[PDB]
Amino acid sequence: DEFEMIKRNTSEIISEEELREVLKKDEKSAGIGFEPSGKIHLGHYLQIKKMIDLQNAGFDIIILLADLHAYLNQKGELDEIRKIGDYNKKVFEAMGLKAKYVYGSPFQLDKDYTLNVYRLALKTTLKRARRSMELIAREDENPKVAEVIYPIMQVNTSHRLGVDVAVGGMEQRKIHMLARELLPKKVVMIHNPVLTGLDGEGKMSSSKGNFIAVDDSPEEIRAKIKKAYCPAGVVEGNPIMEIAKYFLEYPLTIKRPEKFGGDLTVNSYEELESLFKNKELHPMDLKNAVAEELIKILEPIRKRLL
Amino acid sequence: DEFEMIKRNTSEIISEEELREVLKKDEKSAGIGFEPSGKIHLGHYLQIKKMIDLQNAGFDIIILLADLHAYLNQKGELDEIRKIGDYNKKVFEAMGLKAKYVYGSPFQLDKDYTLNVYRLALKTTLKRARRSMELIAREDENPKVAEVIYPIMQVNTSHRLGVDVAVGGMEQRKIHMLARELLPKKVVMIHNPVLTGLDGEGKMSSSKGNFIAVDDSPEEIRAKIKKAYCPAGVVEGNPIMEIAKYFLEYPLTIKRPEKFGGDLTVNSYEELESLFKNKELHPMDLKNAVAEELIKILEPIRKRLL
Ligand SMILES: N[C@@H](Cc1ccc(C(=O)c2ccccc2)cc1)C(=O)O
Ligand SMILES: N[C@@H](Cc1ccc(C(=O)c2ccccc2)cc1)C(=O)O
Repeated sequence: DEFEMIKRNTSEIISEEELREVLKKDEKSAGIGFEPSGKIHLGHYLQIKKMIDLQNAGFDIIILLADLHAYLNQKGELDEIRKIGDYNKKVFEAMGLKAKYVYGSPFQLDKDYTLNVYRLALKTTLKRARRSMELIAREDENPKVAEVIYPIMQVNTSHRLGVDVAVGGMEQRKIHMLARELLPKKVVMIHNPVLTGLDGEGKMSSSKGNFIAVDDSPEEIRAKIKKAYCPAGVVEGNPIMEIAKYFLEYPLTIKRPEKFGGDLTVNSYEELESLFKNKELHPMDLKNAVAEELIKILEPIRKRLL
Repeated sequence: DEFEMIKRNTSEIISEEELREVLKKDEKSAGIGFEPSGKIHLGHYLQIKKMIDLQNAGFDIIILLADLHAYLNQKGELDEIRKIGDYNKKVFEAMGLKAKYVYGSPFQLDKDYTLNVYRLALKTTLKRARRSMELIAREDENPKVAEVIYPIMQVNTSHRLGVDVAVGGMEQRKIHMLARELLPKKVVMIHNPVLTGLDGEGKMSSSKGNFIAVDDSPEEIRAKIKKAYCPAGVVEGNPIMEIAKYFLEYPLTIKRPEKFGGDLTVNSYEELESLFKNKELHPMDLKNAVAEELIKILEPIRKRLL
């Protein structure tokens, strides 16, 4: 159905009941926000892919190019941030996402919007605010006041934009729980899993350089996956297995030499999971297959950006 | 001279050099802000008296009825706060202060003013911000985000108002130091001492009920001073001695029975300080004299409010 179609590959939906009530409505909107990023990676793609699922399910899509938030989170100057946001819009369009793209500053600095921010600041403890920025705040030995304004700003935007569904990675859940409590109208939160970095040490990040950009070249992709963390029989924290699960189409024909078993055909990721977990599928073979399928996947996108 | 006239009874002037440069200018402005208070006490009077000193010295006076700050500091709703601010203006006018009175919200919610607040939030650490609100923040077991917005708001207002001199109690110095660092144009800070409460346990405060309101009745004043902390020979932390120092005119004729030494005439507070410190002047006699002089002082003000 549509519900499960949307539920597929998500970490959680804050209230599947509320989401069912939403699917009944004729006009429904889903929204996601991104601090403009210099490089758009699989992490972003995973989420845009999810926005497309919702769109296919009749949701109007709202993409917030969060320039003010990025400004508050030390990403630089607004106009500079604004141009990177511009580029992101194109990469998002290149991914096949037809939607309403809006910057945050045009309305996030409005007289009333601000009074609402201060109203929320009166009900948001500093400890609660600091906690929600743990996975989002730019690393800083001397946390700025801006760090705690950021979360309440995100909450006021959810109010302003008035979407039925808000999508984001699991790292956004605390700011989302905060909004669930502070806001009068409860919005459904769809949380996407956070991909692991290629080296498997942490989560995939634009600043940690452990990602695969959607416009990376075929050679770059092959080289990135080749060096990627991928222990035989290990699925948890295996970035390569995550890519197979979140981006690959099945049945998947893992091509390999007869000398090693010959071409293998997997009808589902779960099946691939078994084969790899039971060490019947070798890392090098998993990689070559993921790398080639991924390249095909991203090609259309890279072509458009070029 | 004018300098010392302004320096009289102040705790500190952040840069007496800068203050001298200011006195040379033809047009100079001095400003002070108050979170609207239900009762205006000696603490406020001390500061308005100081604003008048500056006014007599050719300064244009700006009085900020800080409704937004009070809102941020949990004083209630803006309109309610706005009406108490209205009443304060009259009490201030009743004190003989002719000046420009402005609320903060009319300009503190402006698009650019807000972006400037966020700019400042990017250079103000949370620890630095928390520290400046130690003597100002409303008591709260769960510090709100609003607490740290307050200080940067005060700093942006100093920028906006563009006064040459900013006046306030010593409890405001950390927020003032913060402004000295963050702002491009350095404004002179004149800090007034903080009066001790009548019970001598803490500082005089509108919420601690240890103050003398300028419109208190003669009977109320007499009764408040009678019960006031005032150890014989002790000057430090003696609220009664502070009142004699900051509000009384000299020579001061301390009236008392011949049975106890008869009427005494002191030509200066310093002299009074000696007499009291050397236990030659009794607390009860100090009180009766301060109480009667204070009543005369405030009378004009109380009459006008009635
Ligand atoms: N916090 C996200 C960026 C972000 C997400 C969401 C928001 C919203 O307030 C929003 C957008 C769309 C719908 C509802 C709410 C602003 C900014 C990040 O770390 O990149
Ligand atoms: N913090 C003060 C109130 C306050 C003082 C000063 C200000 C200003 O920003 C200001 C006013 C006038 C001039 C310069 C600066 C705002 C609010 C209090 O505890 O009551």
